[PDB]
Amino acid sequence: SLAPEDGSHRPAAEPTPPGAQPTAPGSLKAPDTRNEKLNSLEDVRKGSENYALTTNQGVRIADDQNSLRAGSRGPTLLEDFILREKITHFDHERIPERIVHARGSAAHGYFQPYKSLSDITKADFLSDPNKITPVFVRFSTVQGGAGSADTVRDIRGFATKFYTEEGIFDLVGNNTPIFFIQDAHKFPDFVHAVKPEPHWAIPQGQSAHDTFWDYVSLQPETLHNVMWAMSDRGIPRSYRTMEGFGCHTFRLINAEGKATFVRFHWKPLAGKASLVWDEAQKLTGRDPDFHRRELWEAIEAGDFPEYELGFQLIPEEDEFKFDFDLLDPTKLIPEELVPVQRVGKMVLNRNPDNFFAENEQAAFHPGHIVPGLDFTNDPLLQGRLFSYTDTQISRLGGPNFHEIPINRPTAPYHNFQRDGMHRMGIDTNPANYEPNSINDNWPRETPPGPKRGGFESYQERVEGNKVRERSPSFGEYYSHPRLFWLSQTPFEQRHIVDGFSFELSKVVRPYIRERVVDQLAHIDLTLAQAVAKNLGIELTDDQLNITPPPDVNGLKKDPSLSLYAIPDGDVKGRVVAILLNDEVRSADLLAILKALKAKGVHAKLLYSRMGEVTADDGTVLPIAATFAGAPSLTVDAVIVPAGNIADIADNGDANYYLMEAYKHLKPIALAGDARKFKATIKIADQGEEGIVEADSADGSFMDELLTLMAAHRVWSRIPKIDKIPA
Amino acid sequence: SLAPEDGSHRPAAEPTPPGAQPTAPGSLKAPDTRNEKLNSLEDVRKGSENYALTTNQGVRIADDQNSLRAGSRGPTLLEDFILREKITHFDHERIPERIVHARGSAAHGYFQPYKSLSDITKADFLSDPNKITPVFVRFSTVQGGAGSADTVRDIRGFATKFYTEEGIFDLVGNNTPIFFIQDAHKFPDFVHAVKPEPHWAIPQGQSAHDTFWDYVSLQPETLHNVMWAMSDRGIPRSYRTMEGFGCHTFRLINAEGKATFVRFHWKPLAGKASLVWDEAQKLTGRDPDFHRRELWEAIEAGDFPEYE
Amino acid sequence: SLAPEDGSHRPAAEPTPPGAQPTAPGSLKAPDTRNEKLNSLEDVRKGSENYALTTNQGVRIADDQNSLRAGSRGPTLLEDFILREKITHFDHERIPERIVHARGSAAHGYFQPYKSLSDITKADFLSDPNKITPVFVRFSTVQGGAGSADTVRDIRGFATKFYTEEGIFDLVGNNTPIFFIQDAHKFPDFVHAVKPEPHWAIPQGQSAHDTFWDYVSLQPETLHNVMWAMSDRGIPRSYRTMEGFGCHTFRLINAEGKATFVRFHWKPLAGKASLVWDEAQKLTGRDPDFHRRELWEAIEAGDFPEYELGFQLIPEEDEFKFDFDLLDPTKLIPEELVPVQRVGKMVLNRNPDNFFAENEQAAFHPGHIVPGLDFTNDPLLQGRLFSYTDTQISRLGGPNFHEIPINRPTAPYHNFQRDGMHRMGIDTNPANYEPNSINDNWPRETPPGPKRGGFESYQERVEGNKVRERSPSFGEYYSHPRLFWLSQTPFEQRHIVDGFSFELSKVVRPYIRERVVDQLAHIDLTLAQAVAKNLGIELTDDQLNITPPPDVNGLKKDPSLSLYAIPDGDVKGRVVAILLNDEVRSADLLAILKALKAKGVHAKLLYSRMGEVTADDGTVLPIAATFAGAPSLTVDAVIVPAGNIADIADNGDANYYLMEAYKHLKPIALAGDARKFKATIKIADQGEEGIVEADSADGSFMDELLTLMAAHRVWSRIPKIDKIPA
Amino acid sequence: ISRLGGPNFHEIPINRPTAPYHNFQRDGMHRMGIDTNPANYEPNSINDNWPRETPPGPKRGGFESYQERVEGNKVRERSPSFG
Ligand code: HDE
Ligand code: HDE
Ligand code: HDD
Ligand SMILES: [S]
Ligand SMILES: [S]
Ligand SMILES: [S]
Repeated sequence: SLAPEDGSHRPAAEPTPPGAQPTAPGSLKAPDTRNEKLNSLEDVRKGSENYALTTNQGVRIADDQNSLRAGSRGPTLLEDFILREKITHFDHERIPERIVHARGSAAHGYFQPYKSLSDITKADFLSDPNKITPVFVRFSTVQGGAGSADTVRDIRGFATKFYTEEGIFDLVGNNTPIFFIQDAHKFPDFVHAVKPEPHWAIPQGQSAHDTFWDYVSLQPETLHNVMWAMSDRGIPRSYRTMEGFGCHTFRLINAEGKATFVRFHWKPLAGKASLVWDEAQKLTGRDPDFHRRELWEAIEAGDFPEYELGFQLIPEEDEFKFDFDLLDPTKLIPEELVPVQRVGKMVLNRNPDNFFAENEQAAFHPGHIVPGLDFTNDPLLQGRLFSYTDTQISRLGGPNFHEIPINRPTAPYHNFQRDGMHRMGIDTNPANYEPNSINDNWPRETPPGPKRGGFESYQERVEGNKVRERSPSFGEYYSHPRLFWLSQTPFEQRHIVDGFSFELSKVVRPYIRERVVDQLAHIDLTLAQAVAKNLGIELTDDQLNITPPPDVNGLKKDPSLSLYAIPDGDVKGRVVAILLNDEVRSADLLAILKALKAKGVHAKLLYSRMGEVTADDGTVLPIAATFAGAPSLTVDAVIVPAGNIADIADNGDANYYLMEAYKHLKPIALAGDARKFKATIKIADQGEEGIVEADSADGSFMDELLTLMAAHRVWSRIPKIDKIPA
Repeated sequence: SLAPEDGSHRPAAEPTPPGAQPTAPGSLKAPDTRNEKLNSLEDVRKGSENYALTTNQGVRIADDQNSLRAGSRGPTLLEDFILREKITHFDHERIPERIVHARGSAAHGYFQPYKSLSDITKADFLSDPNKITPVFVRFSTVQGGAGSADTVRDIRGFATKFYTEEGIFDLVGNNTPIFFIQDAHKFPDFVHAVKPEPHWAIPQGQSAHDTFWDYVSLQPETLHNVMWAMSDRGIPRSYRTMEGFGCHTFRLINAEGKATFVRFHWKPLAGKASLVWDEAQKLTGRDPDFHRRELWEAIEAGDFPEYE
Repeated sequence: SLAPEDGSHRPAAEPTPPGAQPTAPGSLKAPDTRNEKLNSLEDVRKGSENYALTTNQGVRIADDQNSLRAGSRGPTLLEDFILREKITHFDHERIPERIVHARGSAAHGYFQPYKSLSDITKADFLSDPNKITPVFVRFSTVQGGAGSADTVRDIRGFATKFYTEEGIFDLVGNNTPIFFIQDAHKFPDFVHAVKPEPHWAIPQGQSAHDTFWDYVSLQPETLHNVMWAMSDRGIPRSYRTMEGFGCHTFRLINAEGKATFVRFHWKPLAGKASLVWDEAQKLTGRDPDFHRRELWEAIEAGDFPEYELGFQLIPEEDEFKFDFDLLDPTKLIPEELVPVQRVGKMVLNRNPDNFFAENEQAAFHPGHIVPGLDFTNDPLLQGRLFSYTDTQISRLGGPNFHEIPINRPTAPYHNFQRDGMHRMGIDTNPANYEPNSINDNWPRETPPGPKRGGFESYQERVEGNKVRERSPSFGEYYSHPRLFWLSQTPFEQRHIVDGFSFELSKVVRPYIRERVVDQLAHIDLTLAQAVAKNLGIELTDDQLNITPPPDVNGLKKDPSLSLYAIPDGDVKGRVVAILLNDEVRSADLLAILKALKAKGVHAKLLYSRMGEVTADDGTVLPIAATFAGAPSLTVDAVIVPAGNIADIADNGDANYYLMEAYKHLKPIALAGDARKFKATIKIADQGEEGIVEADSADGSFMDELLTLMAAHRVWSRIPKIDKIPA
Repeated sequence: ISRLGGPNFHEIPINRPTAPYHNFQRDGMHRMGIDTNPANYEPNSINDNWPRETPPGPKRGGFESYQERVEGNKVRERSPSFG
């Protein structure tokens, strides 16, 4: 029952490209990668090699294959305490999943600022470009359960736990700059509306159902984040290729006591990229773990996810200077009006060891701030502060959740709190209250000040009556959806139309669809008309005459709202499928792999069976996967080298591979007789932008292919894909 | 008044084919379908129409659109107990999912024997062809979570709760007549091997990964149920078109004290039918709720699932 | 600084007698004490001196006196995360108490065997006289809640966690050798019956109510342990002065595979000693924490509780050699038939740091055995095996209760169990199953063997049908109660009579008293008639004529069953009240204290107020407590030195002090004019045995008093007490 | 939430209101009430928005907080009047 003699059961502890080695726990894959938080977990990491198998009480087990029974065909006996411990632990493995964001994928890393920000914040982690802060980041979807699929259409969560010298700061953000609703009190209504419906618990991972669109049609405040969800922002290529936002106006407080309003951003250094809907939807079935896997493999490969933290800063005196309210979380601050100032870089460079212990039990909460930061009266943020501490009592079993290893501060913590379920810390303090004389009042309060001081709230002025009332300034719902729509490229606009059209077609009650198209007519008539046409709805004369909402402080558009209007592609970490034949032209493959390696682009070698094939020069080529086993959905581009093309020319799966990739706007490159496949995707002899072709793969051929990949997808192909049956 | 005037928001309370009407809670869709268990649940069913919105303490809520704050742009106050009750209940909605068979779809129905089986068993529910026993049945996959997809390749669970006059009898079976392993002490090894692997929690709803096949390779006792799972048995068209089995030899005991060994079977009256792999896998993406949906809509149409 | 300038807030970190210093956490009181288990808890100990006060997230708090509000008289804001974290933790401090034995007191210590027992067991902890095994021991009552009183009449638990090199071994015993019932299926019935009655939840800490005596009257199997409970065994003086027993036959298994039957014993090296009923009852009012306090103070003083472990050993071939069944846990094995072999010594030498973390969270379970031990078919032990694992899932929050620090093995533990609530260990094993090849099958099973082998059950032969049936061999109920009764002294018999009589008088339904009296008539007529007389019940002619049960294997008594038949007194750690006056004779007091010191006996100096008084010769005498404040219930003897007796001669409290101690059979010593107090307890001029008196407090005055203390109480005094109004 | 096991402690019999209670809260450990409402959110059209909010009034109205005037800065400070 043992390891192969050749050692092939164990992954090399060195960076390796995706699929080259089995994946492994981070501490075993990359044992030399360290940071302060990682090292602090060593008290709880448990190895295994050369140790005896035991009960949890440390009793060695002789036979872990059988229950104790009276004769070898007799009843199992109650005194089998080894059986009952083992089965009891198994019977109690699951804990409640997160109410929202249950599906998520996490890694360790570090952050450092580019320069001291002491002029605007006294936060210690932003104070010195050479002070490194460990982080643990979890990316998530929102609606689906922990076992739902990754590449759904949904908002994404992006939560960073900063283990600072002055306490834990959690920046708990999402991949769009707003939310669907204005006041925390409605959160259970909105979440119930988008979640599976209560009678039958359908659908999983999808807003495409009657209750979501019912809520939206009745609550126009939602329309801004709906526009974002219906765009390709709803279906990112990778957690490495989406933006992060902190969602609310918070405050930075400097040593002098000055408050600046701030909104937080994460800029992906790998660039912004998304799937297209047919690809995303099909990929939920071909690999529901695609984003989790891609994140883990990028880190094992050394393509560490990097993000730049950025702040929009608004002086306190400018609070009212926009035509929207700064505290309204359904409103974004356009970068044309307030630029993002670069602040630092975050690098994720190690996977966890055990997903349950580190990912599933991690608790992030936006109320976990540190001196130098503060809140605002954003009425969504305000209610969040209640929820993230409350929910842990059931999810994590009690108030000692900060003692779960992933959650522990690396900064000291000492206070007079005691007891609670599964209390780990054994307090020696004679006193469990203050003020005390019997321990000379330790641990002691600390005055606020420039560094290492106690937390004091910014003394914001409050004047008003106790009311349950929405601010009149929040009562505008259409201008930001319009700004978003107008900032998208024409192909991005088409994809938004198609997203709404697809979703509303699954709404069973036709009046709901009508009411949504009526809302759309208040944003933009062209959008409204294009969705109506797809639903067989005709706009009324009144709907045709609805005045468009006002520009946002004079803006007709803001290109920073588009995924693609300003090129920002980075190919490093992307992946190509190489379709093999049984006699590959080795000269072609040599050139292909050389050019890919030079740009840090990975390759997977595919064939019609597993095992090996041999190239024209005798090189034995191991096969990563079959055409069907690793579909074009999972790669960025497809290359077909020359050789014995007859071997695959008539293979339905190989032909389909190219039809799917073509339909999904991916670059395709065909060398030598591989150009015979031009017939399957109807490319004219003259060729076509987005199809690289030549007698052989070479300098010029790979440069062209790599240029295409830098632009992500071949948007000019869109008119040609209606026709292809794929 | 937000409902449309034409009343098209509300499904007809009569049998209707899949897609014809929105789906609904069973007591609304089919109020006149009753059995002893369904009737006994009436003490806890809560309606809604014509009732005022309240806290859990029965206090009417005037504004369910806003938190209480000091000024309409000011901070939310701690004394907002309506907000806090509502968000507290939300924050604690979830309970642990089942360790296995977390993904499952269920319905109410009834059982009746063809004839008295008193010669072989004194079980009251099998004593009289005119004795009707309410059931509640839950069909499931095995490996994936509660939010995993329906049409994966996996074993299916088929659990029937019989509410008999002499106590609950649960027949907790699967859609193949055997299991992977021989001794319960190995159950956590086997389940850990098939479940998502522990470093990264991949893959969901799939035995197609190293640790499952490593365990199979070292434990040849598994090969029988593996054969079943690799066949199209692993990818049923519908819970209505798969077989059920009680897995073990049990005993029947009659009034005279005689024991007879028994294995239990369910025969689908709709016939046996399965998908093909490419179809099943693609379907987990196009509709991960396909079997849950099909079961609910068959029942709403009158195509009641029947099993012998 | 809040601490006083003179440092009197901090207890001396050295052994001090009870009352001399405030008590402290063990690691602060006795930092130099250590053992392997205490060392291994260091990673979770939290200090406090010189640290800042923080949130659990490590954020320094500036003001720990106020909530955050909108103006200093305004409403509290939801954004006050520091308030909600602190109040959240408080709100969830409590965990379920233990179903039974909820009230208990615990200490750390160590165990060492006198010689290797490898000829009879391969248990590692017993294999070498140099092997020292850390322990943690919790003593308890059974019925009352965690906040009930110590000196109730009840069975006591005595549970020892041995942290061995081959696993945790928990020896979960009580202070009597048997239990009330035979089969574990009845445990919830018996426990419900003794516990507070379900309509009104009365009475706490008492079996003196209808449902207990109903159950007993209907289940004569209970009578044996009821005899023990009704004797002074049910009201021990101290956890240090009671016996411990393992309750069941277990097995020892040597390296050759030979099984020997064993029953486990603890012998108190401080000797056997119990209160009397009136004293124990009043003491639950005057100090409901008396045994907890006594234990903690003994350890702080260096009077470490010490116990000798002993084994009764029965060869397998002697299973059926007795008049009773070895597996019947209502039957004791008389030491006259099977002597206790001494095995080793345990010493308890360090208090915990935090009572909740170490005591309340500790989990003991008799299924926790190690290679070299095994179970038997005792049907009470059999069902115990199920309960002690199960109960922790709610009490301690889930299946990772072995990760709570006090419960952790010091031995290695490695296995394939994963997850569960509060999971601390982060497993790096690529495998969570076996057999596996991907980690070369580690951690691996270990064959059984002579040392460091895997656990294998002893291959006992099982033969019979599947039945729910009591063995006919267990159907004898009276001979062991009779042997117990006959083995007691006449004063111990009187106290049994009075225990039944007092308990049955609290039973409201008379027929239940009558039914119990009928049971007693089956044990011993003298016993039965004496209890009947106290209840106004007359035994029938049939009752008068019940043949007594047989002797047990020819024995008509066994003096080891008596607390006092065979003297085993030890005065070290006992306490004397010294009653002061405003002008004490300093030469009496010097002599008193000098002799008490030489025998390790403590003293408390008592007066009518606090502060100090001054001796005839100007010596300043500090007062520990007032007469009312430290009643005679709390001491073992009373001494009144000479001097200004007139000062206290008419003090009600001072007089009553001597009356109460006199009533409770305690030694009393009077010097010089303190002899005037002889009037208040009605002592004749020639004196009486148990009252020491002389012109001055020496020559042989303190030897006399110390001799009386060594015999614990003045049993001869019993006839004279009924005439005293106290 | 720890003492009584979860957020449905109002369904424990002694705690239950005798007044009606209806709302859009769902699930939680040991959930007794089986809701038949097609909607679990408001505003909804699919159940004509029931159960519905009630304006405050002299009898049988919804709860509205007294509109006390609040003026001051966000402070952690004891009122001098308490000293
Ligand atoms: C024969 C049909 C069958 C077999 C052989 C097994 N399962 Fe099932 N199972 C649980 C434990 C368990 C063990 C210990 C073993 C072999 C030792 C089996 N299973 C094999 C469980 C963890 O206790 C379980 C999880 C949730 C629960 O309540 O019990 C469990 C579930 C389960 C279901 C689902 C019932 C439902 O709630 O829908 C079914 C149909 C099976 N098992 C069948 C089954
Ligand atoms: C012989 C010493 C003895 C005996 C015979 C029993 N108890 Fe104890 N007990 C639990 C259950 C249980 C059962 C099922 C039986 C016979 C069927 C006994 N008891 C008799 C328990 C409910 O599982 C218990 C409650 C908390 C816990 O973890 O286990 C339990 C407690 C207990 C203690 C307390 C240990 C401690 O934490 O101090 C002791 C000394 C005993 N039992 C002794 C005992
Ligand atoms: C008042 C309710 C509420 C509101 C209005 C929001 N959240 Fe939230 N959020 C929760 C209440 C909550 C929660 C219920 O407390 C969750 C799930 C359980 C968890 O610990 O927190 C959570 C989880 C959660 C997570 C997952 C963190 C993780 O990986 O564990 C993210 C990323 C966000 N939220 C992001 C957002 C964003 C960008 C919001 C827009 C501003 C937002 N949430 C509003
Ligand atoms: S947000
Ligand atoms: S089975
Ligand atoms: S016992």
